[PDB]
Amino acid sequence: PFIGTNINKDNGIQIGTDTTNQPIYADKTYQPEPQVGQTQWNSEVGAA
Amino acid sequence: QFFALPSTPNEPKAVLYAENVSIEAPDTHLVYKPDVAQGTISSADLLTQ
Repeated sequence: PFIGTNINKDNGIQIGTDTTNQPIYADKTYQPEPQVGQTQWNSEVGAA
Repeated sequence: QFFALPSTPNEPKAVLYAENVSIEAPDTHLVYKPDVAQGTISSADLLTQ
């Protein structure tokens, strides 16, 4: 259910970024949540 | 207003209309408005609401 743009091998997928830009990744323990999905019914994203 | 299919755009298949309907909602407190800057009722997000 979760979608993020970049994925590297160090921490998997990111979940956001800070202001002075750097990829703020996901914790292996409690991220990504099982419940985070889409608030829009459309836009099944893919290929980018 | 007049539409058609991409196979035959020469001859119109489907048509439709346009309406100045005074849309209101006396009973919706409108949870989940998505982000629009300031504009009209046009974004792919604002179509959900």
